[PDB]
Amino acid sequence: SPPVVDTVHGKVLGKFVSLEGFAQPVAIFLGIPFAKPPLGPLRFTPPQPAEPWSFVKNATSYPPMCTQDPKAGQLLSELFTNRKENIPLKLSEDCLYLNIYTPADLTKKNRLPVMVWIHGGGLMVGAASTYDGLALAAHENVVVVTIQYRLGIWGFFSTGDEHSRGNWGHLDQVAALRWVQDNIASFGGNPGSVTIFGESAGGESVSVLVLSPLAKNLFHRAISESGVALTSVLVKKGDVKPLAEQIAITAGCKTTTSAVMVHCLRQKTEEELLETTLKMKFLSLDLQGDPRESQPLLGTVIDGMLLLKTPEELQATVPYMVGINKQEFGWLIPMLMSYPLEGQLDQKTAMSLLWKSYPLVCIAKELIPEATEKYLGGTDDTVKKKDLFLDLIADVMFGVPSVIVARNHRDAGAPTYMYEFQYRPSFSSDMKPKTVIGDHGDELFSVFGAPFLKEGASEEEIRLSKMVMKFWANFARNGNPNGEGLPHWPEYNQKEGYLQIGANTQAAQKLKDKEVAFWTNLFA
Amino acid sequence: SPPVVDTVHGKVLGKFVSLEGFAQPVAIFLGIPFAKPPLGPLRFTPPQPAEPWSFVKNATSYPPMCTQDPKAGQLLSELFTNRKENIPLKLSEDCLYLNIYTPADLTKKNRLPVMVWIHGGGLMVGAASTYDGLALAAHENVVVVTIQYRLGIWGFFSTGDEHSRGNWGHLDQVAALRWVQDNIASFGGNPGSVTIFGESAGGESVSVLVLSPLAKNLFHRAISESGVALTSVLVKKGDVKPLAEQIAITAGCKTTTSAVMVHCLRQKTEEELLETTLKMKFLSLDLQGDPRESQPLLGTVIDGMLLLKTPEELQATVPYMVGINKQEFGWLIPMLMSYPLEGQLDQKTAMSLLWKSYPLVCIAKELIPEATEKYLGGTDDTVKKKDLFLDLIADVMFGVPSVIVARNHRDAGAPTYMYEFQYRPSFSSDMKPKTVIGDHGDELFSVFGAPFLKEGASEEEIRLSKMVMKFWANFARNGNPNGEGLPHWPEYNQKEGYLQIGANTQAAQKLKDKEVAFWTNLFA
Amino acid sequence: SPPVVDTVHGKVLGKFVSLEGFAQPVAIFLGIPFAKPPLGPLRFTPPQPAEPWSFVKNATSYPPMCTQDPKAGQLLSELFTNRKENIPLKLSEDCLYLNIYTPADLTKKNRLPVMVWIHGGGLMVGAASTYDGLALAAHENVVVVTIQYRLGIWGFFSTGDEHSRGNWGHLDQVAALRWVQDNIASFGGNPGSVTIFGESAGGESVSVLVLSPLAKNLFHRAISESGVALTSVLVKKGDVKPLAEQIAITAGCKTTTSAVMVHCLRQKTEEELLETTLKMKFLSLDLQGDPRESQPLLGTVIDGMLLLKTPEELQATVPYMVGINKQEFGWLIPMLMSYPLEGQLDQKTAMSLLWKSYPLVCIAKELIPEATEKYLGGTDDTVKKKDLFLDLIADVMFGVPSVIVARNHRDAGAPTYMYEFQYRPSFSSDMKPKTVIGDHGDELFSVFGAPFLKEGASEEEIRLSKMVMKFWANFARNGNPNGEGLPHWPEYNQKEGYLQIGANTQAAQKLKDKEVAFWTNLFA
Ligand SMILES: *[C@@H]1O[C@H](CO)[C@@H](O)[C@H](O)[C@H]1NC(C)=O
Ligand SMILES: *[C@@H]1O[C@H](CO)[C@@H](O)[C@H](O)[C@H]1NC(C)=O
Ligand SMILES: *[C@@H]1O[C@H](CO)[C@@H](O)[C@H](O)[C@H]1NC(C)=O
Repeated sequence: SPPVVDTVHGKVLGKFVSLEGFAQPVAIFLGIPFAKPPLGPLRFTPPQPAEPWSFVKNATSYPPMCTQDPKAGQLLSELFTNRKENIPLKLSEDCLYLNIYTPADLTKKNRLPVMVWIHGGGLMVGAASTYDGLALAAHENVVVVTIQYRLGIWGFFSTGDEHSRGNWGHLDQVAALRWVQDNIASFGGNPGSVTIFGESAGGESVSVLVLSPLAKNLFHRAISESGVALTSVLVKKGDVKPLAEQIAITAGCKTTTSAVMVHCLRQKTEEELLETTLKMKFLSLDLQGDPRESQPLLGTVIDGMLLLKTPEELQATVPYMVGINKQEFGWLIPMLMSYPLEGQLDQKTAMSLLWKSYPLVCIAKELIPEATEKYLGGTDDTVKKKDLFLDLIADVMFGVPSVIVARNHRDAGAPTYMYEFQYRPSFSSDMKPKTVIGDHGDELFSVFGAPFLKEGASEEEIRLSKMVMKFWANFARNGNPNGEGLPHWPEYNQKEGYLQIGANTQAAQKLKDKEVAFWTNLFA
Repeated sequence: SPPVVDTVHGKVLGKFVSLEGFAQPVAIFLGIPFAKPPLGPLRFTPPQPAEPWSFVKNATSYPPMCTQDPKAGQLLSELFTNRKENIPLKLSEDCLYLNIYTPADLTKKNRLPVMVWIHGGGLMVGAASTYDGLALAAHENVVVVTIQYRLGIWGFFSTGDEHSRGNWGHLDQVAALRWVQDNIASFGGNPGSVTIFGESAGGESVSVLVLSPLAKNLFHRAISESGVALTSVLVKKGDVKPLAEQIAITAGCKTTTSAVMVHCLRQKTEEELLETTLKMKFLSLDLQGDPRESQPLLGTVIDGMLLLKTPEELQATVPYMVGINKQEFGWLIPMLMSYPLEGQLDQKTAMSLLWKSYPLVCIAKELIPEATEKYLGGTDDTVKKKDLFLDLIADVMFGVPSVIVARNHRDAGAPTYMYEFQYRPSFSSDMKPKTVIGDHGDELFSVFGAPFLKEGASEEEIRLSKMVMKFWANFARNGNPNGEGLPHWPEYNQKEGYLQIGANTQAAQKLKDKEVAFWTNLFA
Repeated sequence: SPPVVDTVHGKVLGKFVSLEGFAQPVAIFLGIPFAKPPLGPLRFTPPQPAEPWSFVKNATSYPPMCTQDPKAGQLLSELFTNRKENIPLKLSEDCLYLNIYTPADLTKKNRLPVMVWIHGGGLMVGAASTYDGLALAAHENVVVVTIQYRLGIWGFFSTGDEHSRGNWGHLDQVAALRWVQDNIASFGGNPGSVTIFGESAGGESVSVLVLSPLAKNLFHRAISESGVALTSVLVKKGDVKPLAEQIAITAGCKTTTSAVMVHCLRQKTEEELLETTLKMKFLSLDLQGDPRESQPLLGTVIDGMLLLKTPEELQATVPYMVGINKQEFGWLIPMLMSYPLEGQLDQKTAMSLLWKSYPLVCIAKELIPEATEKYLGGTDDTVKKKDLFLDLIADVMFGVPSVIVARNHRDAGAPTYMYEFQYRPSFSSDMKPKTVIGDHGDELFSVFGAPFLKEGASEEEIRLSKMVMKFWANFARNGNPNGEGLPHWPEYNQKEGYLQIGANTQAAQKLKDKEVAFWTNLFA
């Protein structure tokens, strides 16, 4: 008979699922609410606690994903899911749910390390249910929790003042971690041992939670995969009013005051707000006009409740793993953003492209020829220059900020680890050219045990996933990924040792060292 | 000058009305609020206390009745009113009011027994103001309180979970009883002595209040006239989600989650919700398709706040009077539901009709020929078979559940009385054929003293009302209807004595005994 | 390969279907348009010709039925369909289509008699596709055409003046007959030989077409089954303004002038107009208030284009067959109208019921006791009195008007035939009691060959259908139903011979003779 667990708010019923090679089934619970649905007047306000229920709640069907572009959403889900078949999800504003995969013995009080996954998707798209926790939970004996949080307008609308501070989706992430603290023990999890992990906007979310006083003591280790808060495209600093005014005008609202914009947006239906989103054309490199106006998405702001100062100002202490992939801009991102690419580049085109990429990389027009010349100037081949140009964007968006974050964290005295992931999963899209290796998202298939759920993995890819899961879980359990029978992974100290993970797994030193000196010198 | 009374929330002004034969006038107060109007976000939530007022509130005009089909509402009001002329009422969502008839001396502190009336109308229609308390109050010296409660979608919409538990109209009934506890003393009533009474959906409401921990100690005696909670068409058990989804779809709302349905219904106007009600065609026997889909009304659910388990589960202690009429299905009900009836019935037609009557009687198709044969098999006359067929439905809906309720109540040690009312009031509709005697609703004219308010009563009908009022009020005052100069009414003990009331009033024994054995044996 | 026919407006493709016992298949064409869809500004205006099409139109799926109550519509369709399974239809304003069943040899120029069927349903509900023409077409070798026409508000909204004259659904019937004149030859039909036939509102439609100068020469014989125009509930005389004002108010329109009501109704969506229909509660005997206000449906008016004077005024010449069934009010009609019926009746209840039946029978209150006493006064049995009461309504609505129409038609010199149909089809509803014989609609199963399409007919019922089809078709072909091997059917001359059809088929004389003398004497 199926597993039934008592939680503070009432009982929940899930399901037992087996995995070849494990004699104990995993108990799976889908669509557990962790907050009141943020509808009606709750739109653009902090999450409220869920109301209790009097009878058993069924937690056996996937929850809706937060409102978002359903085509971009479905497409990102197919690209990143570790399951055999993608699970088609419904859209809704009622999306504050989490899913739990627990291999514990639910009769006997276990206290397994808890890993709370935060999905990516630029804070605009994405879903928890894309990520099946079964393989990680069963192989490594940890409770996997996948969470959702408000996206896009619903998640990040900000007037830059007290009428709509912003960061609703981050406060959701915080409320899901409070829920874990209060309830995970009934699922066989140790609330005394919670690791947050996430990729891309999810990695940026981990990073913001590492910086935020609201999240202090709701987790004990942190992992950012390909995304941190510092200097990110996902962080909006200075005056955010002009974006709020455009969103309100696009929705047909007056812009007379902040409170007027918020109240009027609060009267719109889900559909009207989705139509507004559609008209703003987020997540597309805008090729027309002055690149300084282009507005690629909504994001984190400095709201004064979750974040008090800019990441850079705070910079000036849990174990923290910060990693990046070898080709962060190799394919997936330029292809989701409609980057204009022949697959070759002369220097002048490269400059115009970089200038157009201003909202992604923020390089002043005066500095464009220098920057371009630095990355492209060593070679003749316009095919290579194209590669070197993709390298440049990757380093600015991901490689440099991640290494700057890791160094500041190390210097503040906390345990720090870094990796650079370099592997071509056999689960890549068929449209992805062979030469792309360690694209954005490539490490998800290892971390989530896709070789144990999907067909066709090579022997090497199977062993790669076992090793990455074991490092991840050893880090969840001990704040140090090392253990018997694994390559040594050095702590990121003054030597800046890091692990190269993938096709040939080995320790190395000084990740992005010369890049960080170059960009830092350039911007200051 | 008119009577003015102080209540917790402020002063109220009513009116003195005289009745031929009493030298003291009765003070009447119409349209006293007992809760905040349940509008806007208060829709589908528990009643809130009324806000206080600073100056005298006028309580001299009838309140609106709860939103409902205005034609079915007006028609039921004319059929059941004990007044000379029916009072045309306005519809509104703002309908949480009660009316008070007090014969007390408002200068001198009286403490009269209080009888709180709960109207019927299938939880879909009905109004307090239909029932004029003047004659009962004056003849028997009791404070009569008629209350309203939310009806239909407004009153009973349930998603089967915490987002819209349901039973809003019952919580209203509870809030009106709290109001009585706190305020009735200023009207000359004893809050230490409150009897609830009601007919049909009103009798079912009394019964639910008898079972509910929320109503404990808000009343001291109970009367159910023709309706109890156990096995009722008015009680919806198991999964109530499919009905909620139909109502939401009919209203043009998405059904993605419970909270989504509730929020969207909360945005509809009163008119849109009335149009939805109209499109669902409640209170009409659906003659097309599979009778197991037919959905005749909304109703009580097991919501976990008012009711914790099914009546049957609880079954497994105030004085309680449970009664039924001789022909519960003789006319009024089949005529309000458009029952298809020639006034004669062969056995095969009877079976098809019973199968179509599934939402009223819930008899499985395999058991239909047995059940039909049991009631119709002793006779040739298809006119009689038609009578016997009406008997069968009455016994299933009213006679058996009432006797099962009374027996369980007796066995739990509480004082229990039963009656079977058999009289043809001269206030029956002109369209009601002569041979119908003790139809559903026939006892209301006695209980409410219609011979003292309307013209044309026979001497016997006049004496019948005096006697019934006196039994009712003796029961309100003592928890035992007996007194000097009345026929003896035996307590319902192991002998199952009950009173036959009407054309020849006398004690008898074993009401519906062989029927209860038959149906119980049949269903188990 | 399937049959393809050229019509004035373009080619149409249908399908071959076989019937056991005929070696030639019948060609069936479903959903042929005969007018422009009456949408947008075409609402409440005369039908316009269909626009031509350039490529083959597929005529192999049932068309939508006109907008109407979908539950009452579906229920009437199941009750009256001659097919094995009822075909669920879509609702739409775009409903001006006809269906054709032709047994002709489409290569070889045939010219078969054409029978154009007009469905009933009180001018409020009904559909062409309910009636499968296959069996009649194949057995009798005629082209069967089933037509649709606008219903309810769409079909009959009238301001009583030139801004919305009314009778839109009748003008539709006329336009379908023009289409037949112009196109039927391509389907193997003789446009020189078109018989109109219809039942109930369909029989009333035939009758109106017999009276109308707009329909002169568009048909050559006529059959009315259970419904004529004279004195009908379906004919609205005098001032029709008050009904138009109620419909406009119910729809939320101002009533300042006729043109204002029409323009505002023309802005409403299909759904809003269906909601208005639902709120007026048509086709239900209204049991409350003064029966002279009750408004049971929309109908034919004297619009000045289709009808110039009242039927009675015109009364003061194609072969015409006028028939009625033995128990026109026995079951189906009182059961669709929620007639309040115990199945027995004392005289005073009978009077109140008759007075309530005013919109059906129009008997002044002063004349009620006389009328009632005339039909019920010969007997004691309240079961019989109930039968005799049903007889009275039937005679007033159907038997007397039909015989008055037939006599006037005879006296004007045209060939006239009458029948009274008395049979209990085995295809009756299971809820229909055994004793009802020749109910309203019972003859449709014979006329449409239901014993050849549905299971279970007795040998007698099979022979009854063959005989009725053959009389109907002999009448279509010759204007005289007689032929070799059939019972003799006398022409309705001064002797008033008519055919009793059913359980024992024989000539008789003087149908409803004493009834016509009684009611005529009563009303004048
Ligand atoms: C829970 O809901 C699922 C739908 O996903 C259903 O199949 C199942 O019967 C439900 N379980 C219980 C115990 O009601
Ligand atoms: C109370 O209102 C009624 C309307 O029902 C009115 O006739 C009366 O004047 C009012 N009484 C006072 C004291 O204002
Ligand atoms: C006509 O439409 C029907 C749908 O009812 C379809 O099955 C058929 O293929 C169509 N015929 C042609 C010739 O396109």
